[PDB]
Amino acid sequence: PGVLKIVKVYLAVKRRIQPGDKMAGRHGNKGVISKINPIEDMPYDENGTP
Amino acid sequence: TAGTPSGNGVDYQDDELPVYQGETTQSLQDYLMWQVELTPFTDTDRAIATSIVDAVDDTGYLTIQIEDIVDSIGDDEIGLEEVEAVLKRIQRFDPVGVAAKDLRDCLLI
Amino acid sequence: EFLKPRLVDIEQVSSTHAKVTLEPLERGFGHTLGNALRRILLSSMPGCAVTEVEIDGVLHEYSTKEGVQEDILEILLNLKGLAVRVQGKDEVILTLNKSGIGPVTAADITHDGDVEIVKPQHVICHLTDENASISMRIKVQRGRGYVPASTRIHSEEDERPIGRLLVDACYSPVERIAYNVEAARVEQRTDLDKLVIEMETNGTIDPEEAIRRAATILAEQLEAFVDLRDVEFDPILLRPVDDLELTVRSANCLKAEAIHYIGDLVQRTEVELLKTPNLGKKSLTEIKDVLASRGLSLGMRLENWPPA
Repeated sequence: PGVLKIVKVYLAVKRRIQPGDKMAGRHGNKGVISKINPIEDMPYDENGTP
Repeated sequence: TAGTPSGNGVDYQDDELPVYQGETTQSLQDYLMWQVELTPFTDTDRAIATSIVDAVDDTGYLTIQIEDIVDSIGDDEIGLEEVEAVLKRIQRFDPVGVAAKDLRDCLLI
Repeated sequence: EFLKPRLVDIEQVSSTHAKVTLEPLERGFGHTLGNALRRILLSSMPGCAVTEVEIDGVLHEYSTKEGVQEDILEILLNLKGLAVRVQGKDEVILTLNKSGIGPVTAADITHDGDVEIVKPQHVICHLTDENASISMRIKVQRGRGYVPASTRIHSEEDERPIGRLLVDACYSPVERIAYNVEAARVEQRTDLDKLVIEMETNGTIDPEEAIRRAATILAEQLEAFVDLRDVEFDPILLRPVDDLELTVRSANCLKAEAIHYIGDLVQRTEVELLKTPNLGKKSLTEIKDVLASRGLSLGMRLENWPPA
């Protein structure tokens, strides 16, 4: 009885991974990211795949 | 009811014995006092500033006359020349043109 | 005194896979050169990648188009992997327009002046309805590394219309690199090594050109090591004091009290300034009245003072 018009607005955003985020497997092993390392700094095998 | 609104914003103080407590709000006069407290003013200048900002209406205009402000001070050596300078300093605060005697002064500032 | 490596036996297994060989190397130089080249190539290699896409009827990435199977988000994800080459330009615009039935690939992208699609079978969309049309304009820019679409703020200096879809840019043609050190076939020398570099790209950049670019970057970086050696702001202030339109009586007093700028005026307190000769109670208030008109209250505290 009191209201006259209603407007509803939706906003969508993309959340990317960052050091603060939390990540965990399904064996009870959890943790937080400490650093986002560049590709050439990570260990690689004899095939060059990091 | 074809369309129903979502619940409006509301809350109540919890885990606190005096329930609902309160919440302070910042008004025009409070903001003007906060700005006044952070500028170099003498004690007489501070008193004049408080007296003139107490008279600021909701719209931002002065309701009382300047001569009436001088009479309100009720002290010597606080003639209209000093209160004019203090008011002109006060006018140039964050809402530029606040505490204006009339429309002409507001547009001029 | 030291033997020098020479690029010999450059070989290309496939469009992406390739091998580069450097025959003569000394005892320990092989691993140093290999790791330096790998790091330079994986870190900083120039390339061109899609920067933003503008589709005909869509407005945002989280919408749908009637007649296409995928969402606009998956369209952008597919376009992110497009591999192109551009000569002489850094801001080419690739227009695409296709209608009908079946998947659409990079083959039907309109033939630009100097634009080469290394892989013309890259599927970017699927059309399902007979009377359905798609038409987009793809901007391709040349860059060096990974640039997210959120970090760039300078693009907001000019207003961008509703409908321009910003995608991330990778700019790196090099995807995988390995290297090995093998014994050289030179028998006259005591013991020499050989370097074989294997690289996997998207077909945008030549192997030899990549090696030359990496070596030039390394040499330009090393050039610095060969010679070490090495062993009052607001415009309202700093104005002439004769801008306040003061009385004649205060004009003489300010000169005697060594006040010549607006800035030095605002650093005097009321208690000591009143002690100055022949100021006057009513005349001092006019100095405060005028300075109040500029918003500079008397008694401000600055740090430094240049002569001007």
